Amino acid sequence: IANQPVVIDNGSGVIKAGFAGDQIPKYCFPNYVGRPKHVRVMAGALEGDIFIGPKAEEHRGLLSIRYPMEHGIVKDWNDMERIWQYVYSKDQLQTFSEEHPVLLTEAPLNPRKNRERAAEVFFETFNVPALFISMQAVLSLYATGRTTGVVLDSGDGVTHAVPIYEGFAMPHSIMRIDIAGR
Amino acid sequence: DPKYADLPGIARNEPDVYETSDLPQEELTSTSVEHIIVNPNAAYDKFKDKRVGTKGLDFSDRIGKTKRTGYESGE
Ligand SMILES: Nc1ncnc2c1ncn2[C@@H]1O[C@H](COP(=O)(O)OP(=O)(O)O)[C@@H](O)[C@H]1O
Repeated sequence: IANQPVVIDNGSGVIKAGFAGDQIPKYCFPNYVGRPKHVRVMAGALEGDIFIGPKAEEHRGLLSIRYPMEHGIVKDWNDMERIWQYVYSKDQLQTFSEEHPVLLTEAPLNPRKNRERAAEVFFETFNVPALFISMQAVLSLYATGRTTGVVLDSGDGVTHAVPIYEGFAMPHSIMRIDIAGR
Repeated sequence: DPKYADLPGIARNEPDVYETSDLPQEELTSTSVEHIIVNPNAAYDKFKDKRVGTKGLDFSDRIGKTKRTGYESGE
C-alpha cells in the first residue's frame, strides 16, 4: 500500500494545499466565492456561475463574492463542498478521495458539529481513507522545531494564543480574540 | 421615297442626339480602431459547437425573483 496524503492548510480566509513531505503548498488561494453580477445572452461566455480560481482574478469586475467560513466556521456547506470539489479538480488535484489521505487544520473553540458534518462529507460523499484535523499551533511547533512556548496566530478574522510547554497542553491557559484584518 | 412628294413636312437630316468628344479612405495612420479579416468559416469554427441552452429564457421587466439570465445550459 502507498498513499501519500495531502497537507491542506485551511484558514480564516486563505487555504493552502500540497501533498505530504513537500516544501511549498502547491496551491494557495482564499475563500473567494463568486458568480456573475451581470446578465449574459450572447454566446461566448462560460456557463455554471461557480467560477472560482484564477478566473476570479481574471474576471474580478464580473462576479459577486462571498466567504462562508465565518470565523473559520463553515456556513454554506454546499458551497464549501463545491470549493473542495474545485480542489479535487485534475489540474488542482488529479487524485481521488479513496486514493489518498488528507491532513487538515483545526481552529479551536468552535462547535464540533461543523467537523461532524464535514467528516460525513469526506467519508461518505468523498471516501478519503483517513483525515486528521488539528491545532495550528502544533504546526508552528514543527516549523520551529521547539516544543515549549506560546503561539498567537491570526488569519483574516481570528486570533488565538496557545501556551503549551513541551507539546503538553494547558487548555485553561489558552486565550483568544477572534477579529483580524477583515 | 416613302412620302417625299407625298408629304413635304416630315423630318430628316436631323442629328438630334447631342454629342460630345472623348475627353475623360484608408487613413490607417491613426491608432483608433481595429478590424478583423473576415473568414466566415474561421469564426464558424470559433463558434462551432456551443451547446447553449435556454432554460427559462425570460428577460422581462418582471419583479418576482433575484435575477434573470437565459441562454445558460451547456453540454
Ligand atoms: N501582506 C500582508 N499584509 C497584511 N496582512 C496579510 C498579508 N498577507 C496575509 N495577511 C493576512 O494574514 C492572514 C494569514 O494568516 P492565515 O492563518 O494563513 O490566514 P487564513 O486564516 O486566511 O489562512 C491572512 O488571512 C491575511 O488576512
